[PDB]
Amino acid sequence: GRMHAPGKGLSQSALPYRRSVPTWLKLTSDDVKEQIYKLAKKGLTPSQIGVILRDSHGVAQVRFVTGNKILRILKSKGLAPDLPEDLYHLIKKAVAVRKHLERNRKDKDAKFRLILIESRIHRLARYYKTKRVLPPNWKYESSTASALVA
Amino acid sequence: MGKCRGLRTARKLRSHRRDQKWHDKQYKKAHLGTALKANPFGGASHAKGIVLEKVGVEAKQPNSAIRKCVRVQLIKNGKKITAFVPNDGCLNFIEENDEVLVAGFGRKGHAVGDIPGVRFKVVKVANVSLLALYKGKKERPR
Amino acid sequence: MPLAKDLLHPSPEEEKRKHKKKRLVQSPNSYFMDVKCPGCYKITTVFSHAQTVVLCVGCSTVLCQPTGGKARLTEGCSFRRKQH
Amino acid sequence: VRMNVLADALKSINNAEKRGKRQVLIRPCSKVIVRFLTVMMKHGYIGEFEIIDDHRAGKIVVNLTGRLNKCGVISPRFDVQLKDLEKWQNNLLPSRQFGFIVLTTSAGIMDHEEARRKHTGGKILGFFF
RNA sequence: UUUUCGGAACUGAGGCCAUGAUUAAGAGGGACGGCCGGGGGCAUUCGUAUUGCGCCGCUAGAGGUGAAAUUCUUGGACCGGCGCAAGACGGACCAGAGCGAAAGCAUUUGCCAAGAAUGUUUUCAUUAAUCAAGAACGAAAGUCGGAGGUUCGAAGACGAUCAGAUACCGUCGUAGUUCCGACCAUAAACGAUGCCGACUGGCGAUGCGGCGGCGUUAUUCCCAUGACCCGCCGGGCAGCUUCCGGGAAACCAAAGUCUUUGGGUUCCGGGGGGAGUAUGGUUGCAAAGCUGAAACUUAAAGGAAUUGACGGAAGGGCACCACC
RNA sequence: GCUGCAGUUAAAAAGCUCGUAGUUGGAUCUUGUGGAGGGUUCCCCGCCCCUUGCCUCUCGGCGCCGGCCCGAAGCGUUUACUUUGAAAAAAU
Repeated sequence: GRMHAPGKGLSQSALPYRRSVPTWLKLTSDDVKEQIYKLAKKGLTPSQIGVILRDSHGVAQVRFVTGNKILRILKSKGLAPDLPEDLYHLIKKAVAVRKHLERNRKDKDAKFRLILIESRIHRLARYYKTKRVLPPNWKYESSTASALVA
Repeated sequence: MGKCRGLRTARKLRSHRRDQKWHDKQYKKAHLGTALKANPFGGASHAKGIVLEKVGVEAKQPNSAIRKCVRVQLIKNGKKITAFVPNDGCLNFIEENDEVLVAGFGRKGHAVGDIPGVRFKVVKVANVSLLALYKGKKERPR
Repeated sequence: MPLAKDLLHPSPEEEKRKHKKKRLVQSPNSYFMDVKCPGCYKITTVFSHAQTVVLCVGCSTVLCQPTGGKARLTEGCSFRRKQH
Repeated sequence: VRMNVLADALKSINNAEKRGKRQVLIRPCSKVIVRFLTVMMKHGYIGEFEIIDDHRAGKIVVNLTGRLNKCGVISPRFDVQLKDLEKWQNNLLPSRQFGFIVLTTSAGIMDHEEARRKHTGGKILGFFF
């Protein structure tokens, strides 16, 4: 279930058994790489990149036509972002909450919701820092939020 | 159940049980020792004292009788207890301002029967038992 | 249950009408389709639940309107599986 | 969650047997569950079973008879030392004439009657009768 | 003197490695799409009523109760008509419906940020569950400082009722009720039912999303779409049904899967009183909150259910020892 | 009350949520054949690639006819667990 909501749901994607499908695909491994690199230039990030490939081209997943994935492809260039998009999107969000709180100070509901998203940063960070994908000196703060968002 | 059953949860079990044992009624008298301190006995089976004065106690309802007790102060703690006299007419075999030997009732701190406030009885009046006085195996030495 | 259940082998398509992860072997129920709308003669391939506008490079350049479900088509033309 | 896979499996087969079902569906498959059910089949408490394959964790389907009565899990997994064995074997079995507490040893997974003949203790898993 | 051997360190380029990446959870996180809701904050619109005031008209009583009275009244009340002001408040629509972590939340429109469910052949690759310490929110009443003050109203003053009546009832009325800024942490804060996970009957509805369809209807004949009809898949509030099983019973598809006793984990209980008292600590401006004994006393206290009796309870029926 | 208790109404779930320690934590990385001991396949040597993983060797024995073969020497990433030894005063 959800980590700070009561709900219990399902919407999880389900892949097929066969992974060599649909067997007519235009383009092959090398071609897919240059197709990806173009997209990352334009400001797209690995989740967006795979969508824009899957929807309008014969690719189902880049996992099923190469031995890599979207992130590893970007990493081989050195064109991968400096911190996970996951971590970024939490930090990106929490600044807007803090803005609304400065503009309106009687919004106790907002004050509550910030505590949830705040704690969710720290938990996520405690995955990364043990896996050495961040500096072990790095810590989340009000100040670091300001600098990383702008 | 409703409790942890890990293989490394020895501490959380052995500290919990050591705490919830204090709520037990029996344990809480035994281990605080306030029982002993409050008792007119030191925790000895008997005790010895000197008679102060005869009294009579009127029994709790529905029974009506006069139960012919004594009141005695003790040697070994200098404090006073109201003590039953058993059998019939053994009030007469007790004479004031002599020593006696007391003993608990047989219900360990709680009044027995229809008589209230009396948790003690009497066994010897002058090294001669109430049994032997009553039966006639011995006689009061005057 | 009637206690006559067969779980070794699936039901003809009453197995294939349940939620997609309660099937004996999981599968998506989404599919692709090879579309060629009038005036831009090229075999475009599009996902059924596209989520986004799909373009063509000819005179036509609009093909979908995003929907939560299957996206609406701007002109009702072309459906393929295709293949698998 | 599902912190004990074996514990969730057996409760299904317990519930199912009571109703009288002779086909069930158990998930997720694990190799540990396979060798468990192998021992339970040899003695003859259950019949042949089919492992459906996915690319996730599998699912299993079983053919069973009314012969089974109760298979349990023991959590956490205690050690046994072949004199502790007898103390166990009293508690989990209704009789001295039947029932098999199961366990795992360095000589593999087996029943207790067999483990005593290998002369090796190990970690206990469950039981049945 | 010199190599060799041996030991060690550091530097380049090249052969040889199926030359190296487990799967992607009916675990979680994150992106994306279309929606949804009395969810929250700020701003703004509106309605009627109530009280008071101004103006106009009509004349003798008006309020109120079981019955009365206090009280109001020819400068005319009450009532009718017309206009004005203030503060409060969103009826009927509004339901075994929705949203919210809980406390809670219903006039319009705009703005600000937020969230669930569903859809997904996208992304990450175990990032989880429950939780000492510690933290956020937390009705009503109350306290402090300002603003405001209709309505209702503890306190208080009267009028009745009653032997008495410091009460029920009637009239008047302060604190408060309202808002702004600080505190206070408690409730039958009740589903008197921890949270997370798995398995095990039936049926019909209802709210939200998605999917399919012979049918009708609304507009340009349409398509796009809405309304209704029929069925399916998720997750949500509930109901009905019974020899699943449980329970002391009442009852409960969970309070089930339990002497055939062991899925994960926190909090908490040990006869009734003495007592949430004594005492010290800690928190608070105050009011008080949290933590929290013992001496001594007693053989019952309590739960569910059944039979009686009783009722200034309800429904039938009867008598000149009851009435008319 | 670990084995082995209870928490709707009998005594009893913090108002509610967050959260560090603690506790607990998904799947995933090997099976068949002759001889020997026991059945009619199945549980000390070996074989398909592996089989107590290797070498490197050199010093002190065993061999066979200078030359060659195989025991002892480093060890298989670490623990728990389990099994065997050593080691333990008497009295009880």
